[PDB]
Amino acid sequence: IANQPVVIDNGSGVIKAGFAGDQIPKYCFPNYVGRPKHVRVMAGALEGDIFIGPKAEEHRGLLSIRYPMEHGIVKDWNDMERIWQYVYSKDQLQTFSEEHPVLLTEAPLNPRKNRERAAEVFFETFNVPALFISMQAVLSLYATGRTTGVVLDSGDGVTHAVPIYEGFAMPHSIMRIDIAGR
Amino acid sequence: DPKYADLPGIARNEPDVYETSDLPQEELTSTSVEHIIVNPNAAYDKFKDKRV
Ligand SMILES: Nc1ncnc2c1ncn2[C@@H]1O[C@H](COP(=O)(O)OP(=O)(O)O)[C@@H](O)[C@H]1O
Repeated sequence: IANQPVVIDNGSGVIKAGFAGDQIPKYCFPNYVGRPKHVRVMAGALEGDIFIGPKAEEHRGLLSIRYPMEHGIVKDWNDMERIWQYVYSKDQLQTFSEEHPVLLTEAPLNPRKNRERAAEVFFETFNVPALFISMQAVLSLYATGRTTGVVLDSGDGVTHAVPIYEGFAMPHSIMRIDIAGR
Repeated sequence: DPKYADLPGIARNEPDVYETSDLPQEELTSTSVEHIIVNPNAAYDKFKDKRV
């Protein structure tokens, strides 16, 4: 579709998102689910209460923040969809799924089920007409411009050494461990 | 007065009433407090819109 394609930097600890042409992801806020911790009393107390971003970092001590991307795998699927709606909101995208092309990224050794469930979101809830789920290591090779490189991610719940060849890694020589700084 | 004339056992020249002489907060300004006023009408109509 003739719109700027969405780039989704699926960071484990710090997820990011953006578009084409740009060098820094247009909208950045980590991967987490900040559920509330109290009950509204005064008129002025916000609602929905599962807030992300400014309210999260702002009211850290008031939001029971959890993390869906456990072992580099999202567990709060529906909540991550709503986090994408948070991105779809006036804050970050201000558009629709059906409008911009989207590009999803991935780590090596990922279960098919996650990709399938994501596609269900992407084409049923969200309805992007131009989308595919790519990798992440080859994208870092695009950044470096290198061809025969070993990519080592460093997140929160994922660590993988990806020996790539011209942007096409041996999908067997790659190793992956789902643990980091968390 | 007429009764004063009526009975004999009544003294006179009596100014019956004899009286004596007769003649005729700070910490809201305390420096360390951030003392605020409200004007409840404005803030009330302001927060009034919060349909919660
Ligand atoms: N300056 C830093 N020093 C050390 N660790 C960092 C620094 N910045 C980010 N990290 C780690 O990287 C993680 C970000 O996750 P991320 O790298 O986005 O996942 P992915 O590897 O999937 O992209 C954070 O959880 C944090 O622990």
